[PDB]
Amino acid sequence: MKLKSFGVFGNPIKHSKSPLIHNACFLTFQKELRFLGHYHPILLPLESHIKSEFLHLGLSGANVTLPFKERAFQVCDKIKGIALECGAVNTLVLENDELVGYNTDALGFYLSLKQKNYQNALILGAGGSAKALACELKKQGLQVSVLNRSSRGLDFFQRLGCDCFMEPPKSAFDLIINATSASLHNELPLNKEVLKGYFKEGKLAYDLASGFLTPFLSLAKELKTPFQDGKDMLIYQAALSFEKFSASQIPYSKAFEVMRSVF
Ligand SMILES: O=C(O)C1=C[C@@H](O)[C@@H](O)[C@H](O)C1
Repeated sequence: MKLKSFGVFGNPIKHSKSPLIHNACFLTFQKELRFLGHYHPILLPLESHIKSEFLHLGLSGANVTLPFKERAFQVCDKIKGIALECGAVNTLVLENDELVGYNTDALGFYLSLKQKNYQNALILGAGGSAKALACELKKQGLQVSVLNRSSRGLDFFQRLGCDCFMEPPKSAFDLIINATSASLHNELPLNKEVLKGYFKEGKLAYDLASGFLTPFLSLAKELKTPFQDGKDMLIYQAALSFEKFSASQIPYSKAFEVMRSVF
């Protein structure tokens, strides 16, 4: 019984449903994998260092949550897969003593979306989530607009062909995505009257927070606009992460089955 250590770095961190669904899968596939994984939440001080901490804890793999996803992309030894276009890393694997960075948010988000027929999207936020979601939605051929408070990640989104606005675009969007940290603060990501304008005219309000009904989602619910929280995304990207942690031994669709059940 070789033991292998995993975790999720975040700040804040201990509401994470991730250790439960990953340890479920580490328990289930012990025999295929030929080790027992264990997965813990990890409070990472803002002023620490993801790579150094990873090496010091002896981890075989990690997930990375806000606000460290852009930092993870910068400090990895090597970036593979769609991560390269996301400028954000949410999955870390030790491969050949090199810290390798993946992004499973993009495809995780893709798989959570039950409908295809959205023309355009407004993304709120500019962290690693917004970055992966913009990259995924452009890929699908939506028009993507991005609105942050201030000047953050301008160049990244510009270079994808996103329209980066200063003020709220006066325009209808099918898909309104909250990828800010606002729900965490129990806050709306935008002035309320503005958001209501988007909601009266949009097709789906989408919040990355999972579990609790956020101010953003509850206002969409109040206006009767269809809404979706981050639960389905969370299960998909975890499954996809797990496929990485398994060094491609266990395909994400098998992980997803155990994970969705347990959740
Ligand atoms: O709440 C969590 O544990 C996570 C949320 C997302 O940011 C994911 O990208 C991350 O892998 C895990």
